[PDB]
Order: sequence, then C-alpha cells, then structure tokens
Amino acid sequence: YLPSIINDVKLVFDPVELSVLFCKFIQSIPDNQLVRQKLNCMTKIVESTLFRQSECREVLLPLLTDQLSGQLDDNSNKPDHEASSQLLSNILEVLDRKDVGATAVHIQLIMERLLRRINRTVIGMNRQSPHIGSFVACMIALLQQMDDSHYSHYISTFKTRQDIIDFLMETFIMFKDLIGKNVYAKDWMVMNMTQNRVFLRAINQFAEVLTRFFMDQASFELQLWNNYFHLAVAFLTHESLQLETFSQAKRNKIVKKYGDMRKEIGFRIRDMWYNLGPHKIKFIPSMVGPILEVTLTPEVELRKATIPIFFDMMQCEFNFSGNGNFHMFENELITKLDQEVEGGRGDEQYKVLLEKLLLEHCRKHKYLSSSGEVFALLVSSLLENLLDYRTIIMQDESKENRMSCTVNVLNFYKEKKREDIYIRYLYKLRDLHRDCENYTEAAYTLLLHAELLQWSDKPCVPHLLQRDSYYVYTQQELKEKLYQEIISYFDKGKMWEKAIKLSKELAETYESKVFDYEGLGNLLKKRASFYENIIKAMRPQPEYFAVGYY
Amino acid sequence: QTYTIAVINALFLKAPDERRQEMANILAQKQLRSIILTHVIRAQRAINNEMAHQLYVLQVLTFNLLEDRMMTKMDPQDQAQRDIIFELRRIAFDAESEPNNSSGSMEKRKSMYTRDYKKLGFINHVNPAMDFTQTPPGMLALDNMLYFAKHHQDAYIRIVLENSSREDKHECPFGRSSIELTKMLCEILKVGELPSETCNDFHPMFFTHDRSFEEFFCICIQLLNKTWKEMRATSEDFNKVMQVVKEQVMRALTTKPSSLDQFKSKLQNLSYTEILKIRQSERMNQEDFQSRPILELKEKIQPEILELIKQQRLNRLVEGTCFRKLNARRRQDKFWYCRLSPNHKVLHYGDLEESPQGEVPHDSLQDKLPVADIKAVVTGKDCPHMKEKGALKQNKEVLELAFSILYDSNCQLNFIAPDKHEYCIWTDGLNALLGKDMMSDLTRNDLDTLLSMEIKLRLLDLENIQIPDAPPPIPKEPSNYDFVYDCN
Amino acid sequence: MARWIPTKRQKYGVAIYNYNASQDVELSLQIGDTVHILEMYEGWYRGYTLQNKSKKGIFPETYIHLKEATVEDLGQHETVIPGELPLVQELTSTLREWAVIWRKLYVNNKLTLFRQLQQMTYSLIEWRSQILSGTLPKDELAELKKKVTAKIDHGNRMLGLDLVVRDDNGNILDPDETSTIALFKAHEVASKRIEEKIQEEKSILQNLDLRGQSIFSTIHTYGLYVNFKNFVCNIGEDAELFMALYDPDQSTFISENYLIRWGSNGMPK
Repeated sequence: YLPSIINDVKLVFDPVELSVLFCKFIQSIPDNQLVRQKLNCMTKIVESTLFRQSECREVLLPLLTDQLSGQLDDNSNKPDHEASSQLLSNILEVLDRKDVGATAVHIQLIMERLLRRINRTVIGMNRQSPHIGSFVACMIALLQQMDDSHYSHYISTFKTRQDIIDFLMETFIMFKDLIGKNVYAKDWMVMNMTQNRVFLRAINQFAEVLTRFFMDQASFELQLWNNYFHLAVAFLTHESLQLETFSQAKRNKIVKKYGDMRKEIGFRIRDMWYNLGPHKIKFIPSMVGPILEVTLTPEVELRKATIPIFFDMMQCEFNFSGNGNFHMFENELITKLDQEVEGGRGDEQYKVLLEKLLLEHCRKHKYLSSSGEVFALLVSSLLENLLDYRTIIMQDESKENRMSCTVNVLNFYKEKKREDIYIRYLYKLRDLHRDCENYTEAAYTLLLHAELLQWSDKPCVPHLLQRDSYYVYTQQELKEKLYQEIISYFDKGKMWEKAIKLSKELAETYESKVFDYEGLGNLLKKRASFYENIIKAMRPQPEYFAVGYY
Repeated sequence: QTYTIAVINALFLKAPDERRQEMANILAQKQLRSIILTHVIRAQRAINNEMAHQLYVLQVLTFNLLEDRMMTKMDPQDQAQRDIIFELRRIAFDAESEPNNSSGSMEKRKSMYTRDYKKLGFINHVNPAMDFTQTPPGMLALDNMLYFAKHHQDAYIRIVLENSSREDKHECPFGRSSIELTKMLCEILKVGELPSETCNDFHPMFFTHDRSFEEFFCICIQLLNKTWKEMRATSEDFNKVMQVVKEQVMRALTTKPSSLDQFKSKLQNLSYTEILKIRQSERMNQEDFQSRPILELKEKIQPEILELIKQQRLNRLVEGTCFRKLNARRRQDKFWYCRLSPNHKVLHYGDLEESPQGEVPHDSLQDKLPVADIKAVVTGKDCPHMKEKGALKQNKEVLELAFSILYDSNCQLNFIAPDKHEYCIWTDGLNALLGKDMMSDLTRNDLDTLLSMEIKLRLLDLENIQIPDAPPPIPKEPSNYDFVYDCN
Repeated sequence: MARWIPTKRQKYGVAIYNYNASQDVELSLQIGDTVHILEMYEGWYRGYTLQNKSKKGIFPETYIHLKEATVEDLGQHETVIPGELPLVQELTSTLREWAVIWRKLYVNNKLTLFRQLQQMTYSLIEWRSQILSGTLPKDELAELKKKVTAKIDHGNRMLGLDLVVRDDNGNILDPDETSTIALFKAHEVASKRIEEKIQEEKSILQNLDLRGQSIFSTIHTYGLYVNFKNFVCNIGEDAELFMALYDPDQSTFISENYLIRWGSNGMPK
C-alpha cells in the first residue's frame, strides 16, 4: 500500500524528491526476502507518477533496470518470471504512450541492460509450459519500440568482436527457434504478423551490421551467413499465397496493412548475397537448397528478381570452373528441385519464366552459356515430367496410370543416370505394386534396383542406401537382404524359374564368400520346395490382348 | 438374450389371450420389465438389431395384452361400471361432489354429471356412458383416470378444481380430452399391432414402468391443459386445438428420450412457438418471393444450388450405407451395401456381416451398374419382384423403404433402407445419376433456407430501402465511346 | 465512354436490381453490388464490381441504388450512424465469409453445428437490423455490441477462423501498432473469453441451472412475484390475505406482509 499514495504525494511535493525517496527505500530490501511482492510494488509504482516521466524516469529506470537485471539469473526465478514479465510489460506500455516526453535515451538504457538479458531468459523459457508469450511480447516490444539509432549507437557497438559474434549466434538461433513452432496459437493472425514485422525489421538492422563489420574487409570469421540465410528462408516460408487467398480481401488485407513481406525479404537476401562477393563459392552446395523455396513462391515479382541468383552462383563457380565444371553445383541443384517439385510446390509458368531468364543469361555470356543451354534443356524436361507426374498423381487413383507415369519418369532418370531419385521411385514402385498386390513386377523392380549393387566386400557407398536403416553394410549384406524379400515375392508370385536362379547365385555367394551355412541350408531347402511346387502346382497361362490407342 | 426374448415372444404368439394375461402376471411378479431393464437395457455392447426387434415386439406384447382387453366395449348399461365411475368421480370431484353422495342418491349422481360435464364438456347427461363405446380405447381411459386418482391426487384434484372456473368455450372436457387423447396416442404408438419385423425403433422411456403409458397419459394431459392455455382455444376448435397439440406431442415423442424425466422436461420445453415455429419457418421463402426482386432473380440461382443439393447427395452416396437383404429372416446377413464409385459410372455392392465402419471398399460381390444403359427406377411398388404382395407380404409402408433401379435390362436392384429420409437420399442420388429431376421431399424441403441464405446475403446492400417492381427509366449512352481515363 | 469526372464520393455504390444486356459491358448484373464508380458522366457512370475491381461496366445514375457511399462514414450519411458503420460493415463481411464456408459445410455433414451456424446467422441479421434501427439509447447498443463480438468470435472459433481484437467500438481498432503489449492483453483476454465460452457452451449445452446461479449471483436485488389469479375457497366474511416470509430453519421471519381485501365468496372485495 505504500505506492498507493504517490499520485497525490506529487501534488504537494517535489516529484523528484518523492522518486528518490522511494528509491532509497526500496533499494534497501534484503534480496533474500519478498521478491514477487516487491515486484508488485514496483508495478504499482511504475503505473503512476511515471506518467510524470520527465523527472523521475532518470532516477527510477536506473534502479528498476537494476532490479530486473538482478532478477535475470537467480536460478530459482520460475514464479518470478510472471511478475518480471508484468514489470517489463508495464514499463514498456507506459514508455510507448505518446504523452510521456522524450524517452529514447531511457529506452536506450533499458535496451543496454536487458536486450540479451531477456533474450537469454526466453532462451531458457524454451519449454512450452510457462507464459512464454509474455516474454516474447516484451522482446518484440523492446526491439520495435526502439530505433535503429540505438542499434547503431551501441548495440552494434558492444565489446570485442568475438563477443558480439557470440551475441549474434544467440539472437539468430533463438529467432530461428521462434519462426518454427510459433508460441502463439496461430489464431492470433494479427499478433503473429506483428511479430513477423518486428522480427523482419530487426533482421534488416542486423543485415546492415553484418555488412558493415563482416565483409572481406573482415575476411576473418565469416560463417554467420549460414545462420542468417537460414533464418531468412525459414522466415520466408510461411504466409503464402493460399493463406492470403482464403478471402479475396485476405490477400488485400495483409497487403494493405502490411504489404507482402516476401518481396523485401528476398530483396535483402539477394543484395546481401551480391555484396558477399568473392566468397559465394563457400555456399553453393549448402545454400542452393534453401533458395528454391523462395524461388518457388507462387508470386511473380521476387521470383523474377530471384531467378538470376542461380545463374550468378553458377557463373561464380565458373570462376572456379576454370578448373573443371559446375556439376558440383547442378547435381545438388537438380536433387533439390526433385524433392521440392515432387512435394507439390512448382508451377508451369514457373518454368516458363525460368526459361526466359535462363535464356537471357545464356544469350548474354559465351560458350559456358551453350553448356548451360543444354543443361537448361535438362531442367525443362525435368520440370514438365514432374508437372505431368504430379497433376496425374492425386486425382484419378488409376493405379495403372500411376504406375505408367512413375515408370516414365524412372526411365527418364535412368537415361539421365540420376541413380538416387531413381532408387527413391523404385521404392515408391514397390509400394505401389504392393498396394496393387502385384508381386512378379514388384520383384522385378527390386532386382533392377539390386543389380546396381555388386559382390565386393567394400561398403563403397552409403548414398545408394535408402535412409531407412544403415549400419556398416558391406554391399553384400544389402544384396542378400534384397534377395530375401525378392525370393519371398517370387514365392508369393507363384513363378519360380527366376527364383531358383537367384537361389543359385545367393547360395554360391554364401558358400564361397561368407560361409553362413545355416543360410545356405535354409535357402537351398526352400529351393527344393520350389522345385516340387514347380512340378506339383498348376500354372495358369495368362492371355495377351493387344490394345491399340487411337 | 435375443434368443430367449424371441422365444418369449413366441410364447406370446399363439397362446389364448387370457393365458397371455396369466403369463403377463407371471412376468410382472418376476417384473421382467425391471430385470430386463437392469441387464440388457443397461447393455452397452453392440445392442442387437434383433434387440431393436425385441424391444419393439415386447412393447407390442404389452400393447396387445392391453388391446385384447380394450377393444371390447364397456357397456353403457353397466350398472357395475356406473358404480365404478361413481367412486372414480367421487375421488375426482369430491370438491364439487359432497362426500355424502357416497351414501346419496342416483339423482344427485345425475346432477353431478350434468354440472361436472358442463364443466367438463359432455353434451348428454341422461345417458352419460355413451362415450364409452369407441375402442380405441374404451376402458383403458377409465383405467388411466383410475391410476391417476390412485397416485397423482394432488394435481388430480387441482385439475378437478381448475376446470371449475371457465364456463365459456375455454373449458376443457376431461372425459372427452381423455377419450380423444388416448385413442389417438394409441394410434401414434400403433398399440398392439401385428409383427412388423422392419420396426427396429423402440420406446425405452416405457421400458421403465409398468403403468408407464397410463402415467404418460396423465402427465401429457397436464401438458394438454398447458397447451389449451397456450392458445386459449375454444371448444369449437377442441378437435382442432388438440389435433395440433398432439402434432406437437408427436414431435416431443419423436425427439426420442430414453427416460421418463427427460420427457417430462420436454413436456415443459415445447413452447407455443414450437406449435408455429418450423411450420411457419417454411414460409420465409414465400414472403421473400411475394415481392418480385427476390422472386425475379432466384430463378437463375437454382443450377448452382440444385447442383449443390444433388452433388451433396452424391457425395453422401460415394461412401453410402448398407441396405437390408430381402426376407433374410432365416439367419442370413441382411445388411448389404452398395458403394458409389468416385467415377460414379459403376456401383460396388454385396452382402456381408454387419460393418459398424459402414462399407468396406472392395471389388464387391457383383460390381457393376451401367449408368448409361440402366434407365428406369421402379419407385416403390413398381418392382416386379414385390409387385406380388396382395396386402400381406408387402404392406403400404415398405415400398417407402423398398424400390429398385432395374439392371441387366431384365432384373431389379431391389432396395431396402433402415429409414425413409435416407430412402429419399438414395432416390435422388440415383435420380441425379441420370440427369433427371429431383424427387425427394427433403429436396423441396431444404432449397428454401439455402436459397434464402443466398438471397439474404446478396441483399446485404439493400437494408432500409424501397424498390418497386417497375424499373426506373433508362437514360441513353452518348457516342463518346472511349473514356477520359481509359479502362485500367 | 468519355467525359469522366472523378470523386472519392462515388467509388462505392450499388444497383437497384438486375440490369439489361443492351451493350457489351452493360449486362444484366446483379441486384446489390458494391461497385467501384470511380468517375462520373452525364448519363452512365463507371462500375468495377465487388467481384472484379477491374471488370468494366458503365451503369446509369438511375440504376445506381441508394448508395453514393464511400470509405468516409461522414459524407452521404447513408452511413447513418458512423462509428457503428465499422461494426456493421465487418459484421456483413464476416456473415458473407460464414455463408461461403458453410456452403461447403454440406460434406461436413455437421448439420448440428451447421444449423447452429444458421441460428447464429438469423440472430445476427436481426441484431444488425436492430442496430440499423439506431434510435436506441447507448447502454443497449453497448450490451448488444458486446454480445455481437461474443457471437462473432464464437463463430470464428468453431469455424477455424482468425481472432479479432479491440474489445470496444470496432473489434479491429488495434492494428495501428498502438501497443504490442496492449495487443497481447486484448488477445489474451479475448482468448480467455474463447475457452471460457466453449466451456460455458458445454455448460449451457446440456443443463441450464448454472445460468440461473450466475444471473442470480451477479446482482442480488430480488422481489417476490405474487402472480395471484383467484382464491379457491369460501369463508363468508372479509377474509384478509397476509403473505409473509419465514425460514423453516432459522426459526425467524424475513419480510413483511401485504393486506389484500379478498371478498366473502372466493371473490375479491
């Protein structure tokens, strides 16, 4: 009840004197006592006579900052969290009201003693049990209420370069934690986009500070862009045209009140990367993967602005394809396109605009452009194949057409010798046949997969593995596993000659390569059983009908 | 329990009815009602469709055990019944009737008849027992009022003295209310009717008492007095008012409560709005269309919304329900289904064991209907398979569950449904399947609201304004055909 | 078609009824359409429909309906009671979106919650109508506004639709980047309204004793309604009616009586 008098005390007293008197009082609390209650006291204070800011701000906010900073890490503060959040809430709420006077510097101080502080605090509050949203609020309010002037003033101007880089570690990792697994129930579209707005602005400011202090001029210690670009992309990867579509005006809503963030985010990305200059070669195999999800956003503008970035990175790699090629880009490029476009996110006009831009790039530069031209043809083919594939996939359910198209693209990949997605679709096929309950053809697919593998005791490649199960896996272990289910299929396929043949080679491989005689016996006695089935069982003869298409 | 209860039904099938009452008394002395209540009326496993049949048929057993004693006529010359009603309306009218007319004269009896039936709406007081010769129900109305005089005496005498103030046409005839209500509720229940094996809906709210329908009638006659005072209706519309009221009581019954107390709640709940609520909620369409502007535009909306209705029925049928196989009373699986292919040019149908998951998508037993070739829907009786019914094999309600689309150009796809709204569903589904007009009562039932919704949302711009049918005069377009500021 | 004079006043109008298809961009358009009449002319004004701000039509002033409206709630005063024009205009917008979504709530054969949507829809149109009858005093409008926000957020919840803000006078007026903390406060208190609303819907969904408890627990100023019609008895003298209150338990009485001169034959003196 002591603060409950201050508003009328001021009316008959020196407000500064009252303020410092309360300061002298409260500062004297033995820290082992009555924490949350003294915080409530500070709240009841900060509500009132802080409207009379211009005289008591400079003498309380120091003190209040001190108490909160002490509250920062006392290792038992879990109930203190809610109360301290109330304090931050109320101080910022009063500081942002427009009838308070010049407060920029006082913010600046609150900033200077609590930014990384509450940032670390929420970095502790990562468990989704407490009132996370309160501190997330206080965070965003701190960083939007403040000004770029303040960052540049001293937040950019903290202590030693290594320390500030560690601080940046902290900020970017915790952001990337924020963009994923939003702490708000996603129903708070207002609040969610506000948070996106403020985070975007903060990231802009950090873009300037990175540019300022971490170019080739600071040739040293230049990895952070990993974290940066990853943050940018993960941010960029929601609030997409479907979401704004959900009303005609929903689009118009997010546009009018906010614009479409993606454009400026991508623009910052692209010119950040341009300014990166002579070191992009350190990024291609990594960062090609991210930049497609921006490349593939259903809009037109930033897509048109973005497409050239692939060309820029590949021709920079041409500066390193003076020795060799740029394949050590296009391989993973293609791979990423495969995953994403099969995910269901491409467009045909995407490839059209692609064609236009890539052709611009080719018809600018010399002979490497001819190479890139034929590779652009490869990319085209790739696209329209995936496009037709997808458009058929989820509509007819005609397993015949599904098999037909997937094997079309499998054949194409075979021609383009991309064994990896080859295998991917081969396993898609085994599942497709399983759901069709067709066994001979499923076995046949399994074979043509297996026949890539050889009988060398060297586990040459893990890339050939599907990512389901792997330990050391000398190739023969996988080959014999494959054969186990293959012969299982040929059994349940009720066709045997190929089965007994595969038994022949599996048996010889056992006997003269691994000497696992139990397996020898098992498979050979099963082969004998298959022989007797051949004789005893009946074989119906399927009839062959010729089907023209016209 | 299905087996044993159906055996009990069998004991009730071909026994002399007096020995039906003897064995009914045996059941009551064991109180089979309550023991069945605690065991299987508390069973929460897959309660048999044969339980559906058993509950219905046991209700019918009770019902006919009342029927065989009610169809006969209580003679209006029964001096025994003269004494019976004498003491009954003693304990009823003993507030207007002295306790002395127990020792009194038949002359005071006739005077009490005339006064208490000019206050309870009877036209004759020299032969008062004339209204006792129409069964439904006859005597059981007197049994009703007996048992009410035994138990509900407070509200009983309250009825007796509350009818004692209105001598205009707002007076309610307890005798005539009783006869009317009892016979027509008998008809709504179809009390004591022949075995209908397709009746799989039942009345647990009366599996919980022995005089359940008696006390039901009294609680609903308090409902009656409430309803009379709801409209303040005269006795000229006595038949009109109470027919409407029992329409509402049918609504309350059809809400299907499974407890007596919940239906008492419903006796409270049915407001005078319910008397008019939906029966006039079908009319907002016609007030909308009485003026042209709603009327004159709506006629282009239907293809959108009729398409919606038909295609919604289609989407229902794509999964589809499981019909019943004809006369599989000899322990054959009745619930056969028919799947509507997402292609909708073929059907997938057959009979299996009961599937609480609905239909199992599989290439069914016989798996075809050429939608193009198959043409004619024999809507109900027109099925040649059941065209031979006389009146006993099929009656005039199964064809509202049964019909066929032809098939093979020779044979019928005989149909059955658990109920009739989904009969409407399947009908208009197959109906749309040919590009031909919708013939479900629910179709013309639900266009209104959805059409009403579209028009009301379309008129969100036209509030507190007036328009006539006559359009305003039309100015002319001058020949400066390009803009100052061009398009876009 | 030339001679185009613009003014922001006209950018928002509607039509009287169906049009005619005499010319090309003059087709028999719909009855009520907020159209973009950007520019004005002698005989026919421009029009860019709600459904396409770019689709063209030169419609006549005569067939412009009673709407020269604008985004200005002040000018024509066909925005009769400004400030509540917001609430009603987003009221209309949300009703349109509700109708759209439940239109495809058929295969969501949720006829239960579908029909509650229709109930809320009728309730909403009649509520808005009463608001358009804005002759009412201020407290009624306040309480109506509060329960309107309630029903809107209700629907958006079960419909899986976004939350609105700004408890008072507009449901939206926050976006002004007023205060992220105030924004959080509004969001949290409204969300609490949301879960408490779901649980009070389940409360009021089966039995309705708790509503009696609540309504009789807010304010406790009660009186006893002696809904007397007739006295069923006869004493012969001026029998005098004295009601009163007594606790069977506290062994003490509560209120005081009232004399009623009832007559000597069960009639009133």
